[PDB]
Parts: sequence; structure tokens; C-alpha cells
Amino acid sequence: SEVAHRFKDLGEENFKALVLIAFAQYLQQCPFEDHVKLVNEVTEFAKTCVADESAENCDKSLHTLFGDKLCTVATLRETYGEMADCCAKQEPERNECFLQHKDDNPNLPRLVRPEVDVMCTAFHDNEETFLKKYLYEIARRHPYFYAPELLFFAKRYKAAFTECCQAADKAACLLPKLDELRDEGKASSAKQRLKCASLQKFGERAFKAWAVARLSQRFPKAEFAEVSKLVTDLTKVHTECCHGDLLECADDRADLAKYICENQDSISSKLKECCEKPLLEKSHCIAEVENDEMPADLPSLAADFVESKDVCKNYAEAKDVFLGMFLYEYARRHPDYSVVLLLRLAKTYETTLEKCCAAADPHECYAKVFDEFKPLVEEPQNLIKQNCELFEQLGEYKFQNALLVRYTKKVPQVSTPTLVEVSRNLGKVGSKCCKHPEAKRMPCAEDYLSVVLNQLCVLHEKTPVSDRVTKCCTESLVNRRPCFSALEVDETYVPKEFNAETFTFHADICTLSEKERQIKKQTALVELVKHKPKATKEQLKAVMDDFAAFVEKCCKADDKETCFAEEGKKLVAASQAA
Ligand SMILES: CCCCC1C(=O)N(c2ccccc2)N(c2ccc(O)cc2)C1=O
Repeated sequence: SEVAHRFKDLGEENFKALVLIAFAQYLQQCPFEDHVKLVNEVTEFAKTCVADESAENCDKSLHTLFGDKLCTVATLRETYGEMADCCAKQEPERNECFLQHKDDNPNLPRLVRPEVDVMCTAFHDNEETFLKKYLYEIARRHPYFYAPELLFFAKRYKAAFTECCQAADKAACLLPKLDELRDEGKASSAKQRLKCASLQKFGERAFKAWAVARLSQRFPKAEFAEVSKLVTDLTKVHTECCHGDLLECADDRADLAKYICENQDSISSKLKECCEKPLLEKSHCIAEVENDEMPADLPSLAADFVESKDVCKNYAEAKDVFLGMFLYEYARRHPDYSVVLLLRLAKTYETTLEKCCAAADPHECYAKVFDEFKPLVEEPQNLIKQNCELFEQLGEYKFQNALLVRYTKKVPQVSTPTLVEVSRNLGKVGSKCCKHPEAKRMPCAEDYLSVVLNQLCVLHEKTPVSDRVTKCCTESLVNRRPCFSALEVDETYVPKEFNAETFTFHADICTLSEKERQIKKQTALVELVKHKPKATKEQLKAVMDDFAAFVEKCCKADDKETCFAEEGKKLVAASQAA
């Protein structure tokens, strides 16, 4: 029995959590109650398998068990139409069907939260259903959320209420901690959505290189043969979590944590503090540990990779192992480089050996490779230096707007909502990285951008409208950022035509938070640029500056919100003039 295996290892608590998350991620539109029921029916069954390891179907794979369970509600096409088809399938892939049907942008209503007085009550009354509901909402809205981590976020979520409801000012104690979690959770999800994207669209060889480079940065002292071991295990963990095998992902992740703590002295010296605490905390800890100090006396890379005369020889023997060592050797001594720049250098190195080694005299050919690294390295450096300077003078809001105009002109076909979301995130790099020393700036900024950009790519892949996004997204994982930076302004785009409703005015905007107020303004700017791509430079103020004036004059007016229907007609008149 397998369900028995995972049960004994994870226990009742975690085993129940993970399955809920698994179910929540597959049927994101299915109600909380139903998931709970199935989860329990599924848990009960597990209990029997523990005792009798051959009872009913205890001999089955989680795939069949989980699959049939869900299919007891999926056949209801009137609710989950396209799902029923999945259930009519077999073993080899009644699952691939499910995996392929995860929605990255569910049509799930916004999740507003009740006053601090209700949450605390509902929490205290039933501490179990309260947390269960949390995971449900998160995992159903983030189908790729790294499960093992979600449990961690859960433990904290609980501790937030456990402490705050016992304060003097609950709203004061809670609200903050809750915001802090809402953010960190969205980040952790984006970060992980990339990892699954890598594996799924580029293959594991891609995810592996990324791991080697990142880990080598964190553990400089670690010897290649050790890193490789970590990368190999690490890969599987993530390979499982993305395919939807949550339980084994959680198991294997734990084992990896155990290992890394046992051989501490062989890996990093900053792992101590991590290995002295509760599993879940220990896992989240090592995963975000700072890089260890760089080994004192280290030889030069040119030695064994460009000057040696056996290069091509070794490259032919085990190219994969050779390049892996190159990356590892170049990354360990370069924690000031972004993971994607490292992977770019590596790719540039491999491409070179390929053409060079088949030459009349290799050494002479690949002798000046490091000369072609120089550009590759400086490009990001300048980009960062430039965009941080700007960010500094305009502030986040004004900076985001800039990027809004910019990207919209780059790929005008993209849907406004997406352009807005992406642009905003892209602007959050300023505050998140610009305040760092150049030594830590590049890895911070460019690797963050790889996350943001993938968001735009997955969202786009749903309904492809721009080949230019399709190209940059699909041609190279490591080159996406540079690929987008290279785009200027589409010369084939044909300006949209005005038709009121596209942007409706309902006075309802006077109640939304300050944030959703900016957002409505930005959504406007995008719509503007789509209607007047060319005519625009910084004359892109003549309307927004006035766009501001507009809003300021109808929420404060005593009129019944009519000005909104009338006035809105006056600014449109002035706008067109410019
Ligand atoms: C103590 C055992 C933890 C195993 C682990 C690890 O090393 N990284 C990890 C680190 C670098 C590259 C790839 C994976 N991730 C991880 C995943 C998502 C995330 O946002 C943070 C970290 C892991 O889950």
C-alpha cells in the first residue's frame, strides 16, 4: 500500500492538509464543503489500509484513488463542464488531463475578509474548520503554490490569530501580520510558478542548471559532487510538487531537510540556526539561507576552462558533467551575479566549445571566450543602474506608469488587465532592490524580473494575441528579460477605436481603497496608449494630469453621480484635443 506509506510518514495532520490542498488545486471551482467531505472519505479509507495493507484497493496508486474520488463530482459538467471528459479517461493520463486544466486566473470572486471581531470568533469556536478554509482558498487560487510551503504559511496564519485575538487592540495586532502574509504568499507563489514552468516547458535539464548555479552560490564551500547530490534530490521534489504528487513532494522535501542538516559541516556554516528548530520551520529556513562566505584561496577559472589543453577532450568525455562543473565553479565565486546571467555565460561557453572544438586548432579558437562574457555581464548592470536612478526620482507610482506606457507600446495586443498587473509588479522591483548595494543588486533585480515576466507568459499562453510575446516567452527561458528589453514599439499595431463602455464611469469608484483607485487610473492609461500609440512622448501627461482633475471633481460634488455621466463627457473633449 502507498496511501499507508505517506500516512505513516506525514501523520494525520499534514496528510489531511496536503490532500485538501491537492483537491483544492485540481477542482478550484468546487465548494469547500464538498472538498472536506471527500478529504475525509479519503482519510478514513487510509486509516484502514494502515491496519490491513490489502483491504479494498489499498494496493492502488494515489493517482487512481484521488482521481476516482474527484470524479464523483467532476462528472457534473453543468458545474465543471470540460472536466467530465477527464474522468472518462484511463490510467496513463486521466491525470495529465487534470494537470492541463489548472486555471492560473480562476473566475473566483474577490476574497474580502470579515471584521476582526468575526474572524477571531470563528477561529476560537472552530480552530480546525477555520484553518482548513484558509488552505482551501489559497490553494484554489494558486494551483501551483508550493504545497510544503503552504503548510508553513498555515502554521503562521494560525499563530497570527492565536496571539492577536488575545491582544488589547486585535485589529491593530492582526491586520498587519495578515497583510504581511498576503504579500509573502503571493511572492512565494510567483517564485514557484516559475519552477514548474521551467520543468514543464523547458525540461529538467533546464531546472537542474538553475539549481546548480543557485546552490553553488549559496554553498561556495560545498564540493561539486555534493551540490549535484542536492540538485538531483531537489529536482525530484519539485518535479513531484508540480505534477501534483503533493504527498511524496512533502515527504521527499523533509528527507532532504534531514540530510542537509546531518552533513552541515560539508555544505554551509549558516545552516546551524536552521537545524535547531521544528521541521516546517527548518525547511523554510534552509530554503532561504544566506550564501556562505567564499572559500579563501581559489584558483582562476581560466586555468582549467580556457588555458588547459584538454578542454575539448573533457568536454567530449562528459560534456554535461564538464559544463555543470564550469557553472558550479563560476557561480560559487560570483554571488553578485543573477542566476540567469550565470546561465547565460554557461550557454555562451558551451556554444563556443561546440564550434571551437571542431576546429583546426581549438586552444586558439576558444582562447578569448571571456572576452564575449564582458558584454553579457555589463548589459544587466547598466539596465539596473539606469532603471534604479529613474525609480529614485519618480517614486514607485510614477515609475510604474512609465513601465505601463513602455510595455503597452511593446505589446499592445495584450489585455489591459494583464498589462496593468505585470507593469505594477515590474515596478515593485525598484523598492525591492534599488536600495541594495551593487553587489546584491543584480541577483535581486534580474531574477525577480524572470518571475514577473513568466507571469505575463503563462497568463498570455491562455489566450495568445501577440506573436512577439509568444516568441520572447518560448525561444529561451534564460534570455526572456533581454528579449523583452529589446522590443521597442509594435509598428504593425492598428489603434483601437473609442466606444464608451470600454471604460465605464459608474460613481462606484469613490468607495474603493486608495490602491484600487490608482489601479483604475493605470487601467485608463493603458487604454489610452492603445488608442493613441504614436501621439505620445511625455504629452502623456496632458491627459492624465487632467485625468486626475477629472476624478477629483465628481466624488466630492453634491450631485447624485450625474456629473459622472455628464462631466466625463467634458474631459474626453479636452483629452482628444491633445
Ligand atoms: C530544507 C530542504 C528544503 C528544500 C528546498 C530548496 O533547497 N529550495 C530550492 C533552493 C534553490 C533552488 C531550488 C529550490 N526549495 C525552495 C522552493 C521554493 C522557494 O520559494 C524557496 C525554496 C526547497 O523547497
